[PDB]
Amino acid sequence: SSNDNIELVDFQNIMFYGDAEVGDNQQPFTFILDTGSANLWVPSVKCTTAGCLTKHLYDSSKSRTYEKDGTKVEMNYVSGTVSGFFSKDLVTVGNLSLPYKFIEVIDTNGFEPTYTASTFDGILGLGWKDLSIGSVDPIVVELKNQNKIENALFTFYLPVHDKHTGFLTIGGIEERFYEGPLTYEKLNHDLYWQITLDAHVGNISLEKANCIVDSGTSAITVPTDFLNKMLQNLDVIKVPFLPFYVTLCNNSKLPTFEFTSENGKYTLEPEYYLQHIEDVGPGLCMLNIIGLDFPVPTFILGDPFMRKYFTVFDYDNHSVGIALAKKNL
Ligand SMILES: CCCN(CCC)C(=O)c1cc(C(=O)N[C@@H](Cc2ccccc2)[C@@H](O)CNC(C)(C)c2ccccn2)cc(N2C=CC=CC2)c1
Repeated sequence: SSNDNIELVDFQNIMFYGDAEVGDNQQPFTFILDTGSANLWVPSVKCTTAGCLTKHLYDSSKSRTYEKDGTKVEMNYVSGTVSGFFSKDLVTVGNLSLPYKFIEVIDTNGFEPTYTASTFDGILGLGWKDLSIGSVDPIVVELKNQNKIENALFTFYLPVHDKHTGFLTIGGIEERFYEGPLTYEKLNHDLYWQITLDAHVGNISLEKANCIVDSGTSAITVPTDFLNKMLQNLDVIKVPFLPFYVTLCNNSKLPTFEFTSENGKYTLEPEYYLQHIEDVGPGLCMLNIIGLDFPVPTFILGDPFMRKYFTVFDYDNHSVGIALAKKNL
């Protein structure tokens, strides 16, 4: 009970959400807790789109601590786009709270149909300041600045479907979340939570690769040439003209990711990047791996990675701690 804990609810083993409150009356909202962006936004009661009809809305008039901003802002994600205006109000996360600058959202049409199809209301950013729109100091950083917490760090312990729940911890590291050694890796930039690791998949090896730890992505992305090289010759089959590959679950040819550094070694087994589809045959599965090319060769470590590894995000020390997550409690 020493640190701040936000319980994470698993969504069908593919996603996970975390709740937080806005306004001095604690208006509840379901958030995607995202280490891949650095902005917080909620749908407003002034929302004019159909999606907002199925979500929890933010009423500025009901909040004594609401401060009008009104600055128009248009958030562009990879998945879609939401638009609205800036507003300042009391943001409550767990047992902590602070006056914060967020985005009241009026238009969610650019975020459809993903928005309506999903159960979350908004997105909460957990990245660095330079990643944020409107130059907003990260919420944990500001929490340390206001001496609400001792250390400006937050840890992710992801849930497992029909097993145990998850936790986002602010203020410190809890021993119960991991077993084995906790190995830190320095950030190569104060932007994303990105670290440098050597990637190894069977014969394929890409050294000094840029790895981004992204909780807002439910897949592992890899350079396209890397993926192409690593898929042959596994008995995997490509969905017709869809960018997804499928195979039998008992496929022994399936390799293991090995991200190695001078500090530590982290691996990802087939059981972590395989999703289950049809129960026909002996288990049909989909590879949760996406080919993605950036100017700098980049691996994106999404939900699959973090579901294996308890992760620590340290603003003060500018680094990412990785430990094997404790199997049960
Ligand atoms: C509708 C969500 C889809 N979904 C679940 C499917 C049911 C995902 O797992 C998912 C979420 C996102 C996403 O927008 N992530 C952003 C945050 C976010 C999350 C959900 C919805 C909307 C926004 C950002 O945090 C992305 N993070 C960065 C910027 C690092 C990024 C950039 C490019 C590609 C992947 N990730 C991106 C992806 N992609 C994966 C491979 C190639 C392109 C995009 C997948």
